[PDB]
Order: sequence, then structure tokens, then C-alpha cells
Amino acid sequence: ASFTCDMCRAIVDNVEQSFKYTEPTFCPNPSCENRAFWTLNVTRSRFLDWQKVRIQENANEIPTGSMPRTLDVILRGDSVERAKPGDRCKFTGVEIVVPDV
Amino acid sequence: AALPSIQLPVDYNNLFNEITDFLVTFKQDTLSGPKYMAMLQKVANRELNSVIIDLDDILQYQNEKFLQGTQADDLVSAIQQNANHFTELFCRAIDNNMPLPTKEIDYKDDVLDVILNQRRLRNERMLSDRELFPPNLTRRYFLYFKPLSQNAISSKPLSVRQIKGDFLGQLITVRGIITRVSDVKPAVEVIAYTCDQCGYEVFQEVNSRTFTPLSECTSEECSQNQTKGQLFMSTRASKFSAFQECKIQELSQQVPVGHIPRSLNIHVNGTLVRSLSPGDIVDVTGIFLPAPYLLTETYLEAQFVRQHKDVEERVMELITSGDVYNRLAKSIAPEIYGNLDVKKALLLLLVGGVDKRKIRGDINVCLMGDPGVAKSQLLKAICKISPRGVYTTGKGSSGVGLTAAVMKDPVTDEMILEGGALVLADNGICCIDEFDKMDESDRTAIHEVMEQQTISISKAGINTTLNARTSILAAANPLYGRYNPRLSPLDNINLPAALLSRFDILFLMLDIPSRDDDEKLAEHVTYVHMHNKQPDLDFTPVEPSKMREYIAYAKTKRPVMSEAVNDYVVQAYIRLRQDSKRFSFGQATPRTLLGIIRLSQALAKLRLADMVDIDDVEEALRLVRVSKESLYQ
Amino acid sequence: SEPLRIIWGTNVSIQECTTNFRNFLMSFKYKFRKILDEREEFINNTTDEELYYIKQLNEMRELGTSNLNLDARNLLAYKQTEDLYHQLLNYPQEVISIMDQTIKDCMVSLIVDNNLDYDLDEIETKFYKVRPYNVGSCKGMRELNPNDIDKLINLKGLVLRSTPVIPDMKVAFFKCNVCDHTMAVEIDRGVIQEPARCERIDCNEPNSMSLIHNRCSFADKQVIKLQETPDFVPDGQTPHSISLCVYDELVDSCRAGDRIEVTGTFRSIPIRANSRQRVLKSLYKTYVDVVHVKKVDLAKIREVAAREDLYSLLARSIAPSIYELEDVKKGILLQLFGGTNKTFRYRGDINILLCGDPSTSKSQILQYVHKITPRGVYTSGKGSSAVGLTAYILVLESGALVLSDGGVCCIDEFDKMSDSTRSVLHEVMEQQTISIAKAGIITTLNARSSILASANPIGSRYNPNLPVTENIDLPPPLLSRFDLVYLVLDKVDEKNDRELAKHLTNLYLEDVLPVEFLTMYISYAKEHIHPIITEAAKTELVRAYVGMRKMTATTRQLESMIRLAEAHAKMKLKNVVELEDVQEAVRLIRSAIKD
DNA sequence: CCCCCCCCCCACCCCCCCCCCCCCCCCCCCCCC
DNA sequence: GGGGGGGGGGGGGGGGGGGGGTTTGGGGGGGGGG
Ligand SMILES: [Zn+2]
Ligand SMILES: [Zn+2]
Ligand SMILES: [Zn+2]
Repeated sequence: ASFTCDMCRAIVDNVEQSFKYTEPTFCPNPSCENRAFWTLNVTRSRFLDWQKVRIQENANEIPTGSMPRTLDVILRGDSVERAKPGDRCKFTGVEIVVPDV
Repeated sequence: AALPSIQLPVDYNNLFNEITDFLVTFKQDTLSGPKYMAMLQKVANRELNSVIIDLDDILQYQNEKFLQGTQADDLVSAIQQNANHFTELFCRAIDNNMPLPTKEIDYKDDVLDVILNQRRLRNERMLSDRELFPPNLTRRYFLYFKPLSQNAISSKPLSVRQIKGDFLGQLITVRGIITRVSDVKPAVEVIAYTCDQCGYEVFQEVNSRTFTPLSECTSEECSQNQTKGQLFMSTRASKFSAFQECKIQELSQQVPVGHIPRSLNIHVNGTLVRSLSPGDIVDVTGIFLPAPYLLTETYLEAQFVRQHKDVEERVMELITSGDVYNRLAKSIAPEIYGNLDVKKALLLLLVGGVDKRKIRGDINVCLMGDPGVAKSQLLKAICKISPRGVYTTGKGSSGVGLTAAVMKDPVTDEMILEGGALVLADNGICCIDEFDKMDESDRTAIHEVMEQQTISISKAGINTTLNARTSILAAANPLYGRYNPRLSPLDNINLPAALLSRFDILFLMLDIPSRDDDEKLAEHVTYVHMHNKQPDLDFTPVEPSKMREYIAYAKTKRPVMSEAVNDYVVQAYIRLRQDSKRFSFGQATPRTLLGIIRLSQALAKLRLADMVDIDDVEEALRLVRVSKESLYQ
Repeated sequence: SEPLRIIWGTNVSIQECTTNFRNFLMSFKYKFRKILDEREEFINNTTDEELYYIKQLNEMRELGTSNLNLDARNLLAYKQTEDLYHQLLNYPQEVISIMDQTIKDCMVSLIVDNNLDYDLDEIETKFYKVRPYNVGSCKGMRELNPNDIDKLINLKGLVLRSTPVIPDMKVAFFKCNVCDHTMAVEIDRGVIQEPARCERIDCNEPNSMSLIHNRCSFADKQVIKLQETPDFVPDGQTPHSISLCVYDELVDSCRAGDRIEVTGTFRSIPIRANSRQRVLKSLYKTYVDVVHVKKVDLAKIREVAAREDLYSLLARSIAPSIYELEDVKKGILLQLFGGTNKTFRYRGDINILLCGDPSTSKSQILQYVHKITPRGVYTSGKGSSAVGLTAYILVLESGALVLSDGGVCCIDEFDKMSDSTRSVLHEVMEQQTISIAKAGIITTLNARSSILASANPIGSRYNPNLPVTENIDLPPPLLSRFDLVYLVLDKVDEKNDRELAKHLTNLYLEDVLPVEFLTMYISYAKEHIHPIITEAAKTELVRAYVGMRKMTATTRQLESMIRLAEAHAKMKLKNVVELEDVQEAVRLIRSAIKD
């Protein structure tokens, strides 16, 4: 992300994002006083194509035909929109925690 | 926020002195140490925790003092007026006067003793110039006021809608039905916090439905050292009290015409918990109180409860009189005319056969044919006489039903699995009225009783079979209002013959118009209406509770097989097979043979024998023969 | 002159507690338990003189597994540890911490005493758990009260359902926004002990540390709703239920419908009035925090496999209480064996229909077979819906037949079942899967069940002057789905009726028969015996089908013969099909196909 | 066997928090002994 | 040459202000009657 300060038109850039939409804490300009008042420069900021897909336990593998277990999966970039509902897929990637943002 | 103040006609110093005077003086002297001090020695031994105060004791003490010419300031009125405060006064008096224990306790095993001893040691280390606790923490007992007898407002049982706002603070007594009961949960009397940075624990008492936890160590050990230590709650050291809530509703009869039935929350604490259950009709004494919601929420703090509702020698009183099977069968619904062979079979279903390993021991009977003839009353009477009985109908009992299921409590949001009537009848007997009308799930439920002695669940991820070992009594009243009294029952009844084949016996009975038998029945009915007593002479009708002695006693006289019965019952099956060499579905089968064996075993139980008798087989065959000849019509 | 480690609130020395437990964890002999309890007459040196928990620790080290299961009564047998049982029951968290650390310490002690080549680094890496159990009386769920609130308890109950696995942070990971230095913090009683300033003295910036969520380290937690059983309730009112927390590899140790014991510390916690506030509600939530769970060989198998009467021996064992009917019992025994499978469709199933009168014992045979099989189901066909039997509607849930995937499905009253439901069972018998397509739900739901139908002639009796098709009233090709079809009839005969009555009445006299060995033998056969077909079987298969085809038959009979011959070849652990297997499969079919 | 019914499922005060201001403490520098 | 006192910076505490906290219709599935 990239932001411009509300009281001086300096620009912060390459702000790494947590699971929350994250804004700068200090203004880079020592002549400026600001903490936490920003406008996002859309054209300078960088976005990724993103798509959540939910999976459930495979039909032949459920131990006795009971309710399957479920998991949330995140696709990004060129991997988005390759999967489909009802499709049976193999994934690779990282198991991760996600906080209640 | 400044407050005004007013003078009032009371003094809690004077009344505290009166309360401790009563406590250290009174006994029930009309019945000829003090009652209360002796009871507090029982508390000190940790043998008792429920401290009960009788308002009648307070009244007797007041009358004794007034008789001795000094005014007692009517403590009964004060406790009936502002009851909640006098719990605190009575408990303080007890804490100021309770004697030391007599029985040994292994005193160090209580954490409160160790922690308060350690605090005392630490305080002595300080006190060398180098309260100890909030009293509710140390107070182990629970104190309750018990109302005045008839001889005053606490004595009167109020219906719920008579509980008006002016009663708030008074020790009233309420009457109604409990419509709901909570599961028990603990509530904090005193929270104990450890302090991480000094080890000096600190305490917060809780006196509301909510509280906010402590953070910084307020103790002088930290505060004088200006050491801002952090506090952590300990469930080991915190005093919890048992809490439970129950919703009471006024009786359905008390509701004025058109009004909704009014209801109230009862809160109950300490040892008095789980004294109530749903469907109880009960009188409850308690303090009627507000709670934070100007409109207050309100509840009743329960204090005292009044529910509305040897043998092995005593059975000999009937045994010694003789012919007890015939007489006990004649004692089954004596207001119902005749049909003694049917009653004699219905008794054996309560007594039961043998189960062995499996071998299946329950005994079942179907009544069939024309409606009426006091049959539903007979099934209800069996449900009354028999222990572990339940009455149903093929479409009735339409709440939890005869057939089981997974369920929610949709008035709230939780889910639960609960049994139907066939599980309540487990280890007992189930009576199915309107048996002809039950549906496919009901029919498969009784199938599973007969075929597995269970009822099955296969829903919401739960597969389970619940236990349903039970005798069936059943009533297959026919289609189209009347049976055609020369045909097979399958031309008259809805049910499949497969189900009917599982019953040990079937009695088809027809409501024949026939002047002579009509007059015999009518003479019985009119005599019962005329005389109001002894539905027939020489029947010797035993009362229900007394015969339950013998039914329970007979049920446990399990028999052992005799070679005579082994041969005789093989012969009996072969004899009935000759009749089977064919004009109706009463054929001899292994299941009729098992029915004869179980009926015979129930007769062996009733004659209190170990060796089963060929007489038992022949009489079991006689009931089957009467059953088949009935079915043959 | 020294500090003392004390279990807080108790005056128990932790060092003495540790030694008192260590000296039992080693040097305990299982004979001491037989001195404590009943069955003291059955002390046996070669099973009781071992240093029993060192035997456990050595097997545990070879397997490299973290858990030591510990019956609590064993603590009372050993003299130095009797007090420690009471300390455990009253202060379980601290005593269990001591026992865990002592197990790890003893693993080190054993490898250094033996100066073994096993990795010290592995033992040091490994966490070790004690799982104490059999604490005492399984007091009722309804009976728990405030005195229990820190004690170890043990509850019997029914699992209603469970959560998915829930991540529980055990170590937080903090990275400096200024200098990128990283540090780790163990979570203390659910509180992150956040560093207020950066650790590095050359940076030491305040509030500069931030939590890197996915570099924190997490334990596993799961919550399960455990119900009071409907057996134990005062039956006029509802059963209770209690939440339990279960952790790490104890996650998913049980499932919905499991009746279990759980041993754990009883616990209570406050719950917030509003998550935006510290304010707590006065009455605490309660839960049990579990430390152990429990539900509710080949040498013997080889010895039986050599017997000559083994066909009849296994056949009698399925239902010795019922009349011997041994063609039915032999056919069912082949249904329990099953055939084999080939993935290129066909399945190694076997399917049977018990016809005959309603006045006969076939339902009881079905009941015993439903008990014998590992994963079967029982139901009946009258009024049985095509969707209720199979799968029903948001989510689709499996019905009785699908729940019997991989086991016998017993269905009584089968002759009364509607043609629609039979039309669903067509693709069970043909494909062993259900090809659903409804609003939102499309699926081929696999359900590999060996159906055992029980059926009747239409009306009260079988007509002996008619064939089985004309009697049963179900159409011939439906009967041709099944492998074997049988008549069991109530017809009067004083010889059979005497011997049956004797056979039945003998049950009350007496004080491979048992089902436990039968189901074990069938299971071991399924694990080990997968017969291939020899040419001596091929020749009779082709010939016998061509025979009954010009008796007038179909290849479904031939496929039935193949599956039965493979099932027959699972007897005597034979593992190869030959002529005799085909002959008996064909012969039993000749008893059936006569119609 | 076919069609209709009916059942299900779904759409003003008090606490936490943050910002601002003032005082106190601790270090550095200079002078005095 | 070391220790005290004066002066300036930096941090912590305390106070003050502010914001947040069930009926009606429709389709499809499932079961019952003509
Ligand atoms: Zn700026
Ligand atoms: Zn402290
Ligand atoms: Zn840093």
C-alpha cells in the first residue's frame, strides 16, 4: 500500500499489509506532526487477484459416510478461478492461522 | 452525589443483640443445650451445612420473653418485612458464636485453612513491627428461613399473580407448577486472586449478576512497596456456591377467564439446589426481590420447599392367605366385568419370564375386537398397577411421542437426544391404546422393541440405538366401528399379521348383543353404580400399593428348568401342532412355544418356585388355548 | 536455608512428590496391583514380576511415542506413592506437571544408564504426557457440584457432536518493526506477555515489537458436547450435557454417537457480559479438561484354519441358539466372507434374500448377523421410502443403506417394499453406489453393502404347490439380483418339530461357538485372504452356467457363482479358488435357481 | 400410478480508550573543596 | 580529582473528553389419496 498524509502531501509507500487494512503510524516528513490520518493513492498501491474457496472432506474418505469436515482455502494471482464447485482438487501451499480481524 | 436520609422505627444493633440472644438461648422446650448451638456444633463437625431457622422458633422465643415480661420487638415481623438483611445478621451472629469442632476433620486438607493460616503467619511477621478475610469466604454453611405454621403472611401460599410489587423484600410463600428447571452452575461468593509479584492473595466478594475483575494488587505488601503487581483469579481458592434457576407458573385452574398464566423466576442457592424438577406442583418460601433490568426484573430467592407429592415381611400377609394368583388377577381392575383369563395373562406380563445368555424375556398381549367394553380403562389400570409402566396411544402422547428422535429446545437454541415412551417403559411395560392407528415409524419402533429391545437413531451425524426392554400391552380396536363376528381379524383390523405374530397371546373379544350376557354385564355395572363398594364378593380386591409388594417380590423369584417341564412343553408344542395341521393365523410356532415358556416362567415366579412346574406349562397352554379359541372366532 | 517448591495452597513439597512418583515409575511390579485388588489368587510371575512401567517406557521409546497411560489405582499399591494418589485427585494440574516432567526425565535416565545410542536430542525435543485413568467412581454428570471444581473426575456419557480442531497459541512470536530482531514468548494462562520495548539494547525502542501471527507456535484444541445418557436419567425429565475440552493428539479420539468415558480435571471459567468489556457474569461456565478417553491374534486363527469340519463349525457359530438350518447359515457365512474386487463395475459383494413364511425364525437370524458384522445396519422394507432408505435432504444426509457401506444391510418385511425403493436398490446391486441428481445436489454416493433381505409370500402362508416367484410376488429379475434365495416354512412335522422344540428347550439347561471369535476370524480372513481363480474353477464356471442357461438363466448367475466361489475359497485360509469352491457355489445356486 | 398437498428453509449511562499536560527524576556539566 | 549542586530533557502518571453498546412468499422435496 501507498498513502499520502492529510496535512502535508508527502507519500508513504510499500506499506506491507497484515490481515487488516494497515495504515502508517508516523509521517516520514520531520517537519510534519501526523500520526494516523491518510488517503490511499490507488494508482501507486499494489493489489493481488484474490479468491477464497471452501473445501470439504472427500466423499470416499469420510470414515462412515457422516458429515464431512471443512476448510477455507485462499487462491491468489494466476491460480484464481481455476477451481470450480463440485470439483475434486489437490492443492499445495501453506497451512496458516487467520485472526479475527 | 449527595443523599438525603430519614429516621426509621428499627435498630439493627438492638436486633443483632436480640438475634444472638435467641441463638444462644432458645430450645423447643414445649417438647420436654440450645437447639441452634447444638446444630452449630454439627456445623462445626462439618456434618451439616443447611442451617434452617424456623419462624415458629422465633415466635416461641418472643412469646417466652413476653411471658417473662420483656418486649422482644417482634423479630418475626422484621424478618418477614426485610428478610434479606436478616440473613446477614443471622450469619454474623453465627460467625461470632459458633463452637469449635469435636469430630476430627484433617483440617489442613481444606485449601482455605492453609491459605488463611499462611495469611495469619504473614500478618504476624508484619505485626512484630519488622478482618483477616471477608467472612463469606470462611462461612461454609448455608442459612435459610423456614416459614410460620398455621396458627403470619409467610404462612399463606400465594398464587403467582397475587405477588405484587409491595411484597418486594418480604419472605413470602408461593404456590404453582414448575414449568422449567436450569442445570446447576457455580457462582462466585468470593473471588480469590493470586498476586504474581508478591504472593499475597486478595479477595473480591461478588453481590450482583455481574462484576469486573481486579487488575492491580491492592495489598499493603505491594502498595507500600509501590509495586504494581498483577492479579490472577484462582478457582481453587475462590469460594463458589451452587446456583440454579427455576420458572414457576400458576396452576392452570387458578388462571382467571381469558388471562395468560403468569410466571416467576425462582433462584435457589447452596445445598437447597436440585430440590425441584419440572412438572412438580410445590409451595416455596423465599424472599421476593428485584434485580437490575426504572422497571426492575424480579425473582424469588428460595428458602424452604414443600412438594405436594418391612415389605418382605408384609408380602407374607397375602401369601399365607392362599390362592394368590387367582385373587391378584381378580384384583386387576375389579370395576371391570369378567374376562378373568385375560386379567390372569395381563398379570404375567408384569411378572415376566427369563432372559439369559440372547434369550428374550418380555411377555406381550394384544386385545382385539369391538370398541368399548372398558378396555382403555383396563390399559390405564395396568399402567397404574404396574411398576415402571407407561400409557400411550397409537397417535396419542403426541409431544415427545412413543417414537424417539433428535430434538432442539426451540424456545432456546440448544440440541439434545431424548427417548420416547418405549424408552421410559424400558425394564417395564408399555400400553398402546388405539394400536390399530399407529404409523409406519411407530410400527417399526415396536418392531425394534420386539426384534432388538431398542429404538434407533440415524440423524444429524448421530447413529445410536437406545435401550427399550419392555412388555407390550396393546388394543387393536377394528376398522369401520364394528367387527364382523364370524370373519378372520385381518378382514377387520388394519395391522399386519407379521406384527401380531410377535405377541405372546392375542385375545379377540366381541361386543355381542345377547340378552343373557347383556344382563350379566348390566347387573355388574348397575351393581357397581348402586353399591359404591366391593365390585364383587369373594374377589378379595387387594389395593394397588399392597399388591405392588407381591408383584415386585414375585418378579425376582427367577426359576430353573425342570426335565419334567422340558418334556412336557415339547409335548405341548406337538399337541398344538396337530391343531395347526390345516383356519386362522393362530398357528403353533417357535414364538408361541416361547410365549408358553415365558408365561410358564411367570407362573413359576408367581408360585415362588425355583423348579418350573408342568402345571405352569399346562396353565400357560390353557391361556394360549383360550387365546387361540378367541382368535378362532 | 533454601527455598521450597510447594503446590500452592497445599503444603505439599513438590520435590518429595517428584521422588515419591519417580520411585513408582521405576521399580513398580504389576504383582503389587494384584496385592491391592481382587483376583489376588491369580498372581503369575512371568506377567507380574516385570518392572511394568519401565516395560512401558522402553516400548514407548522404541515406538517414540509421547503418551504413558496410567491406571490411577496402581499408585495406591506402591508404599511410597499412596499419598500421591490423593494429591493427584485433589491437585491434578501440578501433580500431572510433575508426572510429565518425571516421564521425560526417566527417558533420559534410561538412555544414559544404558549409555545407549538412541538420540538424546529426540528425547529432549519430545514432549511427554501422562494420561491417568480409572480414577474412581464414575459419578453422574447431574451430581457434579462446586467441591469438584479443581478435582480430577471421570464421566460416562454420549458424544452428541464436536467442533473442528481449534488452534491454541502456546508461544507468541514478536518481530521488531525498527531492527527486525525476533523473540519468543510462552503464553501464560491465556495472556500474551508482550515485550514493551525491543530486547536488543542497541535498539531498545518502545512499542516497536509486533506479533507475527503465522510464526507463532500453536497447540491443538477441540470442544465436544457430551450428553448424559438416556439410560441413567430420571426418565421424566431431560438428560444434561457438558462441554469438554480435548487437546493435542487426543483431538478426534471420538465421534458423534460414541459412548465413552472421559477422565479429566473439572474446570470453571467466567464469561464476559460484552466482549468490548472486562465485565464478567457472576455464574461461571463449567467444562471438563480431559487427560484420558476410552470407548463404551493370528496364532489362534491359524490353529482353527486346519480343521476339517470348519465349514460346519463356522456355520453353527453364527446362531447356535436358532435351529440349525445350515444351508442358510452356510450361505450367510459366504456372505460374511465376501469375494474379491477388480478396478479396471463389479464388486466382491454377496446378496441374499430369506423368503419363507412370516411364522419362522429368519428375523432372529438377521438380528444375530447384524450383531456379528462389523459395520452393518438393520431396518425393514414396509413403507420404506426410496430416499429414506438411501439419502435425504441445507445438506444431504445418508440413509440406512448408505450407512451400511462395507457391511451387511439387514432388511426385514422386504416383500412389502414399493417398486420405487427396489428401483433404487437396483443400482446398489448393480453398481453399489447411488447416482443422485436433485436441486443443488448431484453425487454418485458410494455404498458397498451386502444386503440380507428377509421376505415373505403374499398373504399368511407359502403355497407349496407353486414356485417361489409365484408365491413371493416380487418379479423374477429382482430375485435374480440376489445370489441365494431360501424357503423356511412352518409346515407341521412331528420329527422336525420335536427336534426343534428340544433344540430350543435345551437353551435353559446349560450354564467355534462364540461370536467374538467368529467375527475375529471373519475379520482376519478379510484382511489376509484374497483368492485368485485357478483353471479348474474356470472350467466348471463356464460349464455350469451353460448348463443352467439351457435347463433359462443369465450371466448374473455366473457372476454370483464367481463371487460365491471366491467367498468359499476364503475358508481354511485357502486363498486360491479351485473346482470344489465353484461346485459348492453352483450347487447352492442349484438349490435356489429351481424356483 | 399421478397429482396435489404440506412441510421445510430461507431472507442514557458506564467503560474503554486516547490524548494532553505537568511534574519529577536522572543525567551531565561546572564549580568548589 | 572527586562530589555536590544547577539546569535541562525525558518519561510517567493523572485527568478529561468521546464514542459505542417476525411475517409472507416462493420453490422443491417428500408423502398420501383417488
Ligand atoms: Zn505529514
Ligand atoms: Zn502483590
Ligand atoms: Zn529492535
